[PDB]
Amino acid sequence: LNPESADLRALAKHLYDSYIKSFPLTKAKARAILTGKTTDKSPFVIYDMNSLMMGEDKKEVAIRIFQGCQFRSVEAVQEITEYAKSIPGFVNLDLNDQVTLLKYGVHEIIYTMLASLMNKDGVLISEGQGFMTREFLKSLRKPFGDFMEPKFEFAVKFNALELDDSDLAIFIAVIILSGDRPGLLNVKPIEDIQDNLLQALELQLKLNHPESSQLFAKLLQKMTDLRQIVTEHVQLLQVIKKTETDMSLHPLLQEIYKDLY
Ligand SMILES: CCc1ccc(CCOc2ccc(C[C@H]3SC(=O)NC3=O)cc2)nc1
Repeated sequence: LNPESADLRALAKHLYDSYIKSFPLTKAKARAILTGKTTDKSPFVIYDMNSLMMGEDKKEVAIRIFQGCQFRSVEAVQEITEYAKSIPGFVNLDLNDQVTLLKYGVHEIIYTMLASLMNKDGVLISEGQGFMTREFLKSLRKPFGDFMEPKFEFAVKFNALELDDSDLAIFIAVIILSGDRPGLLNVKPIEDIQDNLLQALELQLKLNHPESSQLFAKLLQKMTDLRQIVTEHVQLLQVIKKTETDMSLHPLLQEIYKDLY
């Protein structure tokens, strides 16, 4: 019997709803696919070149896989942007700040949600219809061989927190509404929204994970891991671009990466 708690539950429900609406492949579906539940179908597994050419029925392989990742990332940016607009207060912010928050927030969100599609052995692709093994991704030619490893390392750790979609919905909102982003014009309105989101997240985790002591704090500490993945990725990208002068980068990703840090 607390009305402030009641408003925070209302916010949590709203965010979960928009999340399900914005992201076509949820963690719940991903885990059904990965663990072999009967609600969803088995993926075709790509573990080598033959299986890759087989899978394509249902050029340069490293470059093909890399650009696949890129294209998937641009559609993820599109999904995250539609989600962000559902976050109460976001579209009422200064437009330049909306842009800044998306610019710095989207990649940290991509890697958070990518974890949902991963286990220690590989990653779901093509909306869960495929599974590409971690060893196969590791085996790719020099510059490409290690692009995915840091993401797998983060994911195994992150997934040990056993978050569900209802938790992740609030956490990603919290990520987007970060007042510490470089070049923000009006920090106060953003921190006010984030404070509300943090209250909602704390209550969600206490209610959804009553036996998981300090899960809120542990989750927030993962923001440090996300930030480091993004930094590493950015530097790997600059190596790739200099060594592979014939590989195209999508303009949207290019604009996001422009003087990030
Ligand atoms: C169908 C082919 C295919 C094969 C591997 C993956 C794994 C996806 O892993 C990802 C890795 C990084 C990113 C985002 C990164 S990669 C890039 O070029 N730009 C980004 O922002 C997004 C996804 N997806 C699709």
